[PDB]
Amino acid sequence: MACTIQKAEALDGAHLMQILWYDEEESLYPAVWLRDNCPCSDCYLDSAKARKLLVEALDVNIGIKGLIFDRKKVYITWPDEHYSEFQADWLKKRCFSKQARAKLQRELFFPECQYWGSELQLPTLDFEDVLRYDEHAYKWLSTLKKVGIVRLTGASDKPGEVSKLGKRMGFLYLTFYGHTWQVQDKIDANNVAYTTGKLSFHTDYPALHHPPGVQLLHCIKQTVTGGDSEIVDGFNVCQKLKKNNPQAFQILSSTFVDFTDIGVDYCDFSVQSKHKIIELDDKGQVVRINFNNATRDTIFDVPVERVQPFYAALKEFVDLMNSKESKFTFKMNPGDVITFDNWRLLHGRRSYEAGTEISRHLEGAYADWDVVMSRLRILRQRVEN
Amino acid sequence: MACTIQKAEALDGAHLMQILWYDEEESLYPAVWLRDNCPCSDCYLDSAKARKLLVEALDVNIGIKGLIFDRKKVYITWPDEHYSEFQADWLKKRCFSKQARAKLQRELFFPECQYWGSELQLPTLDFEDVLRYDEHAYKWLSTLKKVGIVRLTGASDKPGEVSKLGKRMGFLYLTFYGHTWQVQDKIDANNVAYTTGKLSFHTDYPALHHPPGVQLLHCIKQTVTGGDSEIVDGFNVCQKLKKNNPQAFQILSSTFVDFTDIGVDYCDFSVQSKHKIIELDDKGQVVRINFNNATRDTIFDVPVERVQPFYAALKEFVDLMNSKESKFTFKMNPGDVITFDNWRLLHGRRSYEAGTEISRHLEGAYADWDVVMSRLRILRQRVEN
Ligand SMILES: CN(CCC(=O)O)[N+](C)(C)C
Ligand SMILES: CN(CCC(=O)O)[N+](C)(C)C
Ligand SMILES: O=C(O)CNC(=O)C(=O)O
Ligand SMILES: O=C(O)CNC(=O)C(=O)O
Ligand SMILES: NCCCCCCN
Ligand SMILES: NCCCCCCN
Ligand SMILES: [Zn+2]
Ligand SMILES: [Zn+2]
Ligand SMILES: [Zn+2]
Ligand SMILES: [Zn+2]
Repeated sequence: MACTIQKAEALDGAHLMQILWYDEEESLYPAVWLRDNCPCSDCYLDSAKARKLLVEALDVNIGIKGLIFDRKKVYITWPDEHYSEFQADWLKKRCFSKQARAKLQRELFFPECQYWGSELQLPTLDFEDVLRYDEHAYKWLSTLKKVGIVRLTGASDKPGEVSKLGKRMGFLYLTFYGHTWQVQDKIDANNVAYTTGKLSFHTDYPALHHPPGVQLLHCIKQTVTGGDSEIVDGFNVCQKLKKNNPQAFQILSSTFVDFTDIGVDYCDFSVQSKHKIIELDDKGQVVRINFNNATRDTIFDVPVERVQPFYAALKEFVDLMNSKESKFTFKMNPGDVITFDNWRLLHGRRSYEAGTEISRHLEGAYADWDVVMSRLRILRQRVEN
Repeated sequence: MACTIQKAEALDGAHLMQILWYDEEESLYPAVWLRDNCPCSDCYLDSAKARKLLVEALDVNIGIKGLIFDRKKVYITWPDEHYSEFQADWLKKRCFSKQARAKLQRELFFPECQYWGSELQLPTLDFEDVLRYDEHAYKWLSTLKKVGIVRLTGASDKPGEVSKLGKRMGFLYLTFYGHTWQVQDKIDANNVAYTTGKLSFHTDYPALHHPPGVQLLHCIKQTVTGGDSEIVDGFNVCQKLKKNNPQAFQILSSTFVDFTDIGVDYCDFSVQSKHKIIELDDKGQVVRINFNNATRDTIFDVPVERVQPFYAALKEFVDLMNSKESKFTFKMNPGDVITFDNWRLLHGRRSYEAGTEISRHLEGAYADWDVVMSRLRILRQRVEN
């Protein structure tokens, strides 16, 4: 009854097609949108699933010249004698009602998040299962998206595991630190990450205008002298900050902060960016947190009077991150991999002791969220079919 | 006189340091910013050029406890007995006056653009010179940034040339179409690019939330039956659109359009994005154009009443691109490479004739603007020194 056509007709100077479905619901489709989306082989390249029709070919004032229908299809003639057929279910799916558009957006983008604090139960899967089974890899990425982190257990204690995950997704995101990189204490460290020092809460690579969406971190070797991990849900923290300190929230979401990274690794580099620490979409929703205190530049491009208040805002934000209600602490063991949303979570590390041998070794890599969502969409189709 | 200190003192409850320079100009530096940016080995990791100091260590209400100076340095004691030294020239550079901040921003980001229409003189350099000489590679990237395109002549007529350029920059941007990709007519084409059809003006890869910043395109083989290239300066076009049709400008800069790409190439993929076609920064300046008509989805997530007006806006925008005043047409020959800003220009191709042999073959690749600007900054330092 819902995807079956009871009536189709041209309305409103023939600029609109209305469909009455057999459940009695009605849908409206602009004539211009129908012509733009003709699936015939002139207008649409089936092998690419792409529009061939040019904007230049489109009469924005077009109306339907003729229409007939049956229960599964509408058949339209256009004023220039072009002919189009549309399938009922295709049409139903692309209905312009708020409810139908939102439903489809949820299927495309998996928007649901579960916010968390110190009460987090760390979602956990087996590494080899994830590589072997689509049901597991599907659980992995959907949970990555929804919760922001998934731990995988049972990997080897050897380099190369994050690469296997990268291929399972599709491919890893290359940066100046390499395809993969080794988190360990290094002489003449080009990055505070490559020391035994404490890392306070940060996101990786705000020095790039497009920071890595997803981070993978694999414990090869762990130390007993420190080195615990800490995470916090940045979206949860920002919500608490907006409520507790609207003014600190307004400063962090409007102030451009300069980030910098100069050195040599995969390549020689001199990198500069500007970001709002709390990044809002056009509807005011937090979509990304951009913050590493190590790489925040000495250069600070704001008027002198805005400086101290910026710092006071940042301090509030960091205190919230550090609160016992927000943060979750755990310690990785050899064979553990964490995969997390590097746009939403902040992460850190406790200091540990330097020594003559390497007491501690992680391998990390990055992936792009579009690459991950692509794999998530394909996996879902496979597991539901 | 300008970088030499005549007087330094603590003011405003010691929350501010003022410097009188020997030219009689004055600079103010917040106490919090000075402490945050202490260069001592406790606070700052010289090998990484990164801040070690945590936000948690910073008293946002700090004032200077004591200060002395000489002509090249200030020496500060803090209330908790921490001690800092700052160099005059370091301080002068990071002055918070609007003029000093803007000057430094120009050095970091190379913001200048030369807008153009059909009168464009296509900037042109030799390929091997660019690979061999920093003076040339510097001219290449600075002109790429400023004008939005540079043509390189004298490459081979063989695959692998865009890779050489990728390494000269640093590295290429991997996508689902590969590290490099071959633009030629293909059976079961996964993309309208891989046919003999006309490509109207578009940017590449709006199906990604972070489209490629820079595109490289190398003519291996060219056809006499068509296949001319066309470019347009999208920033120039948007400026003309805002003026001629403010309403069309407002619709294209505020409406989220869905892009899609589903298929198999480097990997299997199902990619989805949303973008405003004319993307504005927070000050209302156009920073990116996101538009490929082939990959614009059938799904269109707006209320029914906004549909036809969107199409009318888009049509105006495309007509402007196609105007004889805006567009620049040229034809690539074997050995030519074009490198251009894929955020600013739109590009296209005239149709040509199918046949049994391959009459036409380009190799393309992408690079990220941060990778390109990094190389641009390093090159400048080398060529000026
Ligand atoms: C880039 N990075 C994270 C820290 C940073 O943002 O500088 N590595 C761990 C890869 C060094
Ligand atoms: C992705 N691409 C450009 C066209 C597109 O945006 O789909 N290739 C030329 C690489 C096919
Ligand atoms: O060493 C760790 O536990 C975590 N590392 C990082 O967050 C990093 O290298 O940026
Ligand atoms: O074939 C050409 O001349 C230009 N190609 C493209 O713009 C493309 O492949 O997206
Ligand atoms: N079953 C309806 C077929 C209509 C074809 C019309 C061609 N102009
Ligand atoms: N030339 C000035 C040196 C000042 C050192 C002060 C240490 N507290
Ligand atoms: Zn058609
Ligand atoms: Zn990190
Ligand atoms: Zn110090
Ligand atoms: Zn293209």
